[PDB]
Amino acid sequence: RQWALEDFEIGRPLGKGKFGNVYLAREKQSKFILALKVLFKAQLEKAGVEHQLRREVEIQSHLRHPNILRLYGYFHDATRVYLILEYAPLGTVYRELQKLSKFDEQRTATYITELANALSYCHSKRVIHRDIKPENLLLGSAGELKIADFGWSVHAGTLDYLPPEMIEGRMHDEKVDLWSLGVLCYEFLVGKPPFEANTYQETYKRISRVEFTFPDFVTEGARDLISRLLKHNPSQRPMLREVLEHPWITANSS
Ligand SMILES: Cc1nn(C)cc1-c1nc2ncc(Cl)c(-c3cnn(Cc4cccc(C(=O)N(C)C)c4)c3)c2[nH]1
Repeated sequence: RQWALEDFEIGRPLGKGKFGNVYLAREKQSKFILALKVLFKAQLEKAGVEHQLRREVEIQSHLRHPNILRLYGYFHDATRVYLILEYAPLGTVYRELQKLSKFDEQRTATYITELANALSYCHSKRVIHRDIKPENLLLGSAGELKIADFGWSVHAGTLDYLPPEMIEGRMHDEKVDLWSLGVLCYEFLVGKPPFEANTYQETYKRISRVEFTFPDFVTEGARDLISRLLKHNPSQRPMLREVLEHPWITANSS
């Protein structure tokens, strides 16, 4: 059922990027609180990523999971294109990560579990999120994890979370999310991605050679899970099912 900008009351700016802007909004007749992401058609055409917005809508609208930010629908003004998303009251994991510096093993493995379930769901529907970052992770009213962005998501730039196979241009499958999950787990425990550098060029070879080191405070149980996930060879990477069954995850999930 088609919408309009006159059906909403726009509020606080939730986040701000170059693509567009995200605001808090409320539907006038139902008083429903939702996030209203605004996209401008002029840099949507200039970047020629009409596919992704079409794929973000097409994929995220039918995907339905407690750990996936729901897409309610969309519409477009004469000028810009407006997206109607679920509102996540407790904000991003990103800022939650820069305020706490790092996460403890319980909060970490809990996030990994919530992500695995959401990924085990997505994968069994032949969907690859590929772009798993903390900036795409939001928090629900109970503090649960919610995957948000699908603006690079398909069926089978910024490098820090991208696997060797993807950055070198090779054909990539649903195993690229297993790499991202490992990179994410690491960053949750340390506060910084395993392969971060000061240059795109250096980072590229950190990923390709798989060169990461553990600080001393990282437990052996975690070092094992991350090492299994960050294997250069996509076939050596565990299934999401054995990740859930991992001793460290099990002894430290909620
Ligand atoms: C933030 C925030 N604080 N509080 C109390 C609630 C929110 C919040 N609820 C949200 N619900 C849905 C969405 Cl799509 C968003 C949202 C908007 N931009 N973004 C992307 C983004 C990426 C990187 C940084 C930021 C940002 O502005 N901060 C402050 C972390 C944002 C996500 C949501 N953001």
